[PDB]
Amino acid sequence: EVQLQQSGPELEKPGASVKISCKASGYSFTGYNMNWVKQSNGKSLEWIGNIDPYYGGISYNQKFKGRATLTVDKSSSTAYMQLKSLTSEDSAVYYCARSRTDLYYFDYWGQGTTLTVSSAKTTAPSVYPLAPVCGDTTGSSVTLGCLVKGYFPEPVTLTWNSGSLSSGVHTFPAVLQSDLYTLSSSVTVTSSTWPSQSITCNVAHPASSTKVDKKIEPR
Amino acid sequence: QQVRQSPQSLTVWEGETAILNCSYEDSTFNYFPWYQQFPGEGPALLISIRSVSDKKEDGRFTIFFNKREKKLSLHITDSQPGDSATYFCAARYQGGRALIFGTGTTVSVSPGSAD
Amino acid sequence: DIQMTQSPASLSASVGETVTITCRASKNIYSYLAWYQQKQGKSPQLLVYNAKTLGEGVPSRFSGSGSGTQFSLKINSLQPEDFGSYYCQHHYGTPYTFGGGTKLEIKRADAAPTVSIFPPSSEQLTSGGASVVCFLNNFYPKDINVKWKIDGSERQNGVLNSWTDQDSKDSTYSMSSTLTLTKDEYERHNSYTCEATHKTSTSPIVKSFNRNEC
Amino acid sequence: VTLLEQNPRWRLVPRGQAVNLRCILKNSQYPWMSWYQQDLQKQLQWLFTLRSPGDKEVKSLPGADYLATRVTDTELRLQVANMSQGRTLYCTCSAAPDWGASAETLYFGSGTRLTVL
Repeated sequence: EVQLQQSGPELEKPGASVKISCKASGYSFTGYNMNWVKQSNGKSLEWIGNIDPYYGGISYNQKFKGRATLTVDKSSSTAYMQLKSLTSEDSAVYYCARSRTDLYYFDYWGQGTTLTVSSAKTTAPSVYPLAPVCGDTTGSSVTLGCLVKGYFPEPVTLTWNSGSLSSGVHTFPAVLQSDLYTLSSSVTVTSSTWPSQSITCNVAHPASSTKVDKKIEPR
Repeated sequence: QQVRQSPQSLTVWEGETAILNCSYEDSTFNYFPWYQQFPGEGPALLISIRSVSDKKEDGRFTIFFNKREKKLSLHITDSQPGDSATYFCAARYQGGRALIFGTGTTVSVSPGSAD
Repeated sequence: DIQMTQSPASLSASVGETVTITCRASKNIYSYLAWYQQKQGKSPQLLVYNAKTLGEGVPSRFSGSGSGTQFSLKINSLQPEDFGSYYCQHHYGTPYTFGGGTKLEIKRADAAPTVSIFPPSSEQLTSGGASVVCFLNNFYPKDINVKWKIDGSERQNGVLNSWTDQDSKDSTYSMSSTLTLTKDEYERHNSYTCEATHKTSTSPIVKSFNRNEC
Repeated sequence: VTLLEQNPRWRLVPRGQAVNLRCILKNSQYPWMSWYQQDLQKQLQWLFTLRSPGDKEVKSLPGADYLATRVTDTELRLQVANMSQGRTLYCTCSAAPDWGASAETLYFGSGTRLTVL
């Protein structure tokens, strides 16, 4: 299949200049264009410009012209986007997206890449096991939880059983509290799968290289 | 190369037939026009074929088309010295505003060359 | 620069039902109009291009129509997985601009929330703070009120609330409530109660605990 | 002269200077006008299609930087700049795109050779 695998999340300081990538696979790189769209605040999409791997001609959204910079790497089949002098408004999700040459309708999209443009010091989070009150009663199912308090910036990844526990879950969007973040999750299995089977919420944090596995323990 | 053509230079005695080949990778390009270009002048359409058709004729000029196989060819049934020029293969995405052009073949007619 | 404008800005409808959403270019674009679906947390996916042409693989619930300056999108057989934000983008001349989207919710049968309270982890207590968490998952409608009664008195300060987006596997809603105070105030009270007010009951859903009792 | 009026012909750009083109549409029934480039190894390249008046577009390729504008209904200019790779540039014109069958003819003006040589 056609797949766009883009660079990870970025934290940089105002005036700094990040460079995001986008590995294309499963189709002939050159024969298509690489378009980049930005989605600020989970809101409005915005096209930054594009490139033709082949002829190497680039078009720029009239406003990102001054600071976006598109390039292609045919050998790797990799598209890039450096946004010089980042201001605090650059902070958005960047998506590389493919499109033909005169039909600027977007075909396949990258997964996104969070780009926070800030001052604030990276803050790793504090993860805490959440265990059912106190009983080990019936109810035929039990809900366990995981709270990830205080971090910076926003891109955080919580899994449960390293994604082996795909369903029954509910991770919840984070909320900004005094320049830091508080995100949490919920997992509901059967009164027979817990406490016996071990469940482990696991949080990652790019910005501070953080790997936290917190095992949920009864009381 | 979204649209590709071969050969890139064919030299042929006058009277002879010429076969110019071409193929595209993007399945739903729908119009396939070929073009002729005489030294010092703007490219001039020669013959064309919608995608829903296997053959196309104009006296000496003829396209044979392979939708399924994404293949197309140009046969210049009788060659005369007047046919020497560059023939670009071409294709258009349905709803499109442009022509995506092959690299063109340089056909030469009646050689011992230098025409 | 073209101005794409969408309508309504949101809308809900049962599964099986049909719905039409519209888009407005501020200039005559021709049939150079695309339509995408986005599920929050995910990237935009293509449905239509050339105002009416169906994207490779896209289901036939999706019909595209319109030309010039006014276009529309119709989904027959509303499936549960069609929730999300819908967007229109012109593809006529640069810069390609997107419409502001349309939010589609899927009405479903009501469901009372599954309320469950969790106390401060010792790990957090150790540190010097205490957050009481409450999850009220899988409910329908999306409307829900949760009160926090710290020993019986309600408290408006210390609550952070968060809601997922419509689930796909069931079409229901979920949400978190978080009461954070110190372990000083924490250990200085016993009853911790979480109370959801939802349409499916005349009596709130209460879930509680004893700081002091386990 | 016929369907399109293309001026100039063999201009020659200095290096840090911006040559500028302009093409005039004689027939009113092909209001869809584009700009193409034909490079030294004669590859033909679509640049842009500016349909309506006051429709400007921009683009940037290795060997040339283009700025285009479709001034009025028959007026269409182009300013090439940054050229360190001589090229012949073509005005073109066609009827409105079909959106179906899509078999309208693309007519090329006589082009503007912009050398080096």
